[PDB]
Amino acid sequence: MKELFMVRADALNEALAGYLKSKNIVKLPENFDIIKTSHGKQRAPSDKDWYYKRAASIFRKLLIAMHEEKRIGVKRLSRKYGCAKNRGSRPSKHVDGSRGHIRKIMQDLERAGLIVKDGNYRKVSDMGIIETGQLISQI
Amino acid sequence: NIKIKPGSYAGRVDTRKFGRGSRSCRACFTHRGIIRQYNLYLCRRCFREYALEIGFKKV
Amino acid sequence: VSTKQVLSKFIEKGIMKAELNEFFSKEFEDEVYSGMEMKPHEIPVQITVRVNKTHEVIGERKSRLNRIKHVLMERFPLLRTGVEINVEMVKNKGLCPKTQAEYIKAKLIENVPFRRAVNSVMRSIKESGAQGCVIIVSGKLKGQRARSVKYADGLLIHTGSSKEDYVKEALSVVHLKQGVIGIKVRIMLPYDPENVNGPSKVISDKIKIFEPK
Amino acid sequence: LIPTKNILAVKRHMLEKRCIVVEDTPKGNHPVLNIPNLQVLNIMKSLVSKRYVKKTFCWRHGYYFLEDTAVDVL
Amino acid sequence: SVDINLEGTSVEEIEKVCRDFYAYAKTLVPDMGGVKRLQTKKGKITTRRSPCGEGTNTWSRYRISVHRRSFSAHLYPSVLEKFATFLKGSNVEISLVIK
Amino acid sequence: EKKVIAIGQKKTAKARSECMEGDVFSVTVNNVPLRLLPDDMMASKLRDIITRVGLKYFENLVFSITVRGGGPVSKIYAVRQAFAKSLVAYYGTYMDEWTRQEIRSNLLSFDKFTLVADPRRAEPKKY
RNA sequence: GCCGGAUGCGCAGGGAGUGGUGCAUGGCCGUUUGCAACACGUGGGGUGACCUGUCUGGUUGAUUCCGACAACGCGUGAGGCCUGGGGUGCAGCAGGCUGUGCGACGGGCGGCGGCAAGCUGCAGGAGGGCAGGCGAAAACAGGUCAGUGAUGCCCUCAGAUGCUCUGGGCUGCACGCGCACUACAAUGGCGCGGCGAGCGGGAGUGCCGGGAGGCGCGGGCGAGGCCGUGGCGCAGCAGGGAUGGGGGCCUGGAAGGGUGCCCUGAACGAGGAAUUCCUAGUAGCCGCGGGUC
Ligand SMILES: [Zn+2]
Repeated sequence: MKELFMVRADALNEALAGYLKSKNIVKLPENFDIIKTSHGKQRAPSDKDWYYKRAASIFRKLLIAMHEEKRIGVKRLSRKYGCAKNRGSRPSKHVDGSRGHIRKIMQDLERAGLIVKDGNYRKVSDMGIIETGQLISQI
Repeated sequence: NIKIKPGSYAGRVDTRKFGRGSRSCRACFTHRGIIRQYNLYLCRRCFREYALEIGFKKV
Repeated sequence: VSTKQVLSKFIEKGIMKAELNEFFSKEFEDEVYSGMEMKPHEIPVQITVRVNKTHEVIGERKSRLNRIKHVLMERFPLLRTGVEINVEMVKNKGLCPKTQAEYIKAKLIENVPFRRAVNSVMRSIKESGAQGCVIIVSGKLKGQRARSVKYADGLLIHTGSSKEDYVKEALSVVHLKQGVIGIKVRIMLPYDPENVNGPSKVISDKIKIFEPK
Repeated sequence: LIPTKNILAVKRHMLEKRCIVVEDTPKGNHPVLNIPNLQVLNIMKSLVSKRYVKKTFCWRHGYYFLEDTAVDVL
Repeated sequence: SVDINLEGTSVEEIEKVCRDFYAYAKTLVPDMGGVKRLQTKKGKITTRRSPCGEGTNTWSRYRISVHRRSFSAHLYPSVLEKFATFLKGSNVEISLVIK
Repeated sequence: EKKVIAIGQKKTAKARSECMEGDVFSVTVNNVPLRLLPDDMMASKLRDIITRVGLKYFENLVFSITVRGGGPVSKIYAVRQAFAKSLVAYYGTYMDEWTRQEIRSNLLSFDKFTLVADPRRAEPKKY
C-alpha cells in the first residue's frame, strides 16, 4: 500500500476517525469520557472525540503492519499507546497503555468487516483496503 | 468452611522453598552472593577460582 | 532458538569438570596430581588424569580406578551413560608446577627446612630444561610472624598472550602444627615446536632473521 | 538411634559397591538406597570413626570408599 | 533431509572439524551445502573481584562464546551413520535432526 | 532495468537507497515522499544535497530510501549519506564516469560525511 | 523443640560453632598504580656500607629511546601482546550471519633536533593519544576467620556459643554525615496524533476488567523522547509529589513489600562555608536491559 503514505498522516486520521463516527461502526463504551487511557497518564483525554481519533490511529497501525507484512495484536499495540509514568520521587519509568479499551475498539472493527482474523492474529481485510481507497483518494 | 493450610502448626508446608536460603553455593555451603545466572549456582567468591576452568575467558 | 539454552548446557559440562578436577586433587593427594583434561561431548566421556605414578593409581589391577569410576557414574547425570578414565604420567615431572608444588609440601610435612626444599626444586626445574621458575612460600615459617619468601631466577614473563601459554602456575596449601602455609610454583616453559615440552607458537616479541649468503 | 534395618541395608550395599552421600539433609530418599539421608551419613560417620571406610569430600558431596584392606575383615 | 548441527566453544578446533568433514563430504556428494556458521551465542558474567568490601568497584568480566556450524543435505541413513562415526574423534558437540 | 543499492550510516542508524531510472525525480524515504516528510530537518538535509549537486543531475532518478535503527537525528545523517552514495553509484554504473568524479569531488568538498561514513560511534566508558 | 555428644574401657577424645583473634595464617582482593620502576652475570670505584651498570643533556605515557660514558651484556615491567571497535579482499551460508586475511607503521612531506631519538603542521586516508584485558619487584601489621569440607590457637559443647521451629529485630529515631533520586517549572507541564534505539535476540495472543490484574491457547520483543497540535499561562499554579485517608489487586504460608484507583498537595522560588566529576559521540540530559529476584 504505497498510496497510504502519499497523503499526510494526521490529515488521514480525522478523515479516518470522522469516517468511523459517521458510519457508526465503532461504539463508545459507557465510561468513555473518563478513561485514563494508561496508568501513567495523569488526566483523561481532553478531546471529546478522542475515542474515534484513537480508532483511526489503531486502524492505521493495522494498516501499516499489513504493509510491513506483519501481524499485530492488542497487547503489543498497547505498548505503542503507553506513556512515561511520573512515578513520584522515583525515575519516570515507561508504562504500557490501557489494553481494555483497545480490545473493544478492535472488536468493533471486526463487526464492520474491516478487520478479519487470521489464525489468532487479526488482519486487515479487503474491505478495509477498499474503504481506505476512497478516503485517500479524497485527501 | 475455610481451607486450612496444609503443613505445620504455622501456615507453610515446607520451608526452604523461597528466597535466599533455599539456594546455596554448590561449592562452599554459603547463601551469600550466588550466581544463578546461566544455571551456575556457585557463589561470587568461588566463581573466580573456577571461571577459566569452565571455559570462561577474561578478555 | 534460545541463546540461554545453549550456553547453559556447555557450562554444565564445564561445572562438572571443575568439580571433577577438584575431586581428583583430594582423591590423589597421597600421589602427585598434575591436573586432568576431559573430552565430554562424545557418548563415551574420556577422562585423562595426570599423576606422576601410573602403576599405583590404577590400583589392585584396575580395581580402585573402576571403583572411583563407579561413584562418578552415580554423581553426574550429565553423560551418566559412558565414562572412561585412564591415567597418564607427565613426560617431564619438573615442568609441571603442581608436581613441584606437592613435592615441597611433602618436605614441609617432614619438617625439612623450606630453604633446603626450595633450592632442590628450582635446581631440578632448571636441569629439566625449563626457562624460569619463581617459588613463593607464604606462611609462619620462622616464629609467629608470617613472611612471604620468594625465590626466583630466569626469564619469567608476566604480561602478554604468551603468559597463558608459557607460564603454568600452581598452588598447594600445607597444614602444619603452626598454621597454614601456601606454596605457589610458577614455571616458565621452554619453546619447542612439538608441544610435549612447551608452546608451539613463539613469544610475540621474539623474531627470526634468515641469513644472506 | 536408627533401626538396624537400614543400617545393614547400606552395609550390605557397601560390600559390593561404594556409595556417596550429599550433605543435603532436608533432601530425603538417597538416589541409590531410598532412605533418609541424615540416617545414612551418621553410620558411615561411625564407620570412619571405627576406621573402616575412607571419606573424600568435594563440592557438597562426600565420596566414601571402602578400601580392599578392610573388605575381607567384613 | 539431514540437519547436521554442531556447536563448540573453541574456534580453532571447530574449524578443523568442519574442514575435514567437508573433505569427507565432497567425497560423498557435490550438492552438499557449504558450512554455514550461525550466530556465535555468547554470554558474559560480571563479578566483583574482592571477597569483601574494602576495594573500589573492581569488576571482572568473564565471557563464554559457543560457535555454531550447520550442514544440510538429503542422504541415505547408512551415509548418516558413517558421517556419525567420522565425528566422534572431535570434541565438538554433535546433534542431528532428520526432519 | 537499471538499479543500484548503496548504504550510508550514522551511529547505529543504517540506511539503504535504491536509485532507478524512473519517470520523474522522486525521493521516497522510508516509503514516505520527500514533500510529505513530517520531520523538516529530514527533508532539508536531503534538499541541500539536491541544491549542492543541482537538480539537472537528478533528471529521472527515483530514490526509494529506507532507514532503520538509531534515533531521530542519526536517521537524518544516515539517509543523507545513503542518498548521495547511491547517487554517485548510479553514475558509476549507468552513466558517464567523469561526471561521477565531478559529482564526488563536489560532495567531498561540500561535506566529508555525505559520501564517507562518520567513524564516530557510541564509545562508552566503563564504570 | 532436636542431639549430626562419633568413637576407646561416668571418663577419655573427636566433631561442631556467622564464638574470639585478618596483630597467628593460606588464598583472594584493595592501595602505592590513574605508577615507572626492579634485578642479575661479569668488570670497575671504595677498607666498608654502598656506588657505577640504572646517566650530563635531549626525548617518551614508559629506566621509551637517542647519545655521551668504567662499564659491558642481559631480564622482568613498559612495549610487543590479547579482545572489542570502525574500512574492504576473498570464501561460506541465510534488525543478515562468521571464517580468513588485508589495512597504520608515525610511513610520506614541510619546519625544528641532528649519528639523533623525536617533536610539530599538512596531505593521503575509514582511521593518526579508540575502549578494555593481562599487568614487575617491594611493601601495608590494608580488608576478609561472616565465601569455604582453607586453617593454627583460645573459648563453648546439654539449661549448648550446635542445629531447627515460631515470633520480634537487622526497616526502631531529639540528632550528625556520605552517596544518589525527584524537583523548584514556560528551554516547562499536561492531552491527543505522527515518527521512533542498542545491549539483550523466549512471548506473544484471544477473552474479561475502568485500571492494576485475571483466564485460556501458545515459536517469539522495543524506550524515554522528538515532531505536529490543543489546553494551562508565571501563579507555591495543571510546578513539585512529600505525607496521609479510603477502596482494588499481585507475590507469598505470612505484608512493613510491590502495583493500581480516588482524594489530601508538605518543604522546595536556585541552595552558606565548602566540595566532586569531566576533553567528543565525551560531560550532561534521557530511557532500556542484565546481576540480585
Ligand atoms: Zn562458593
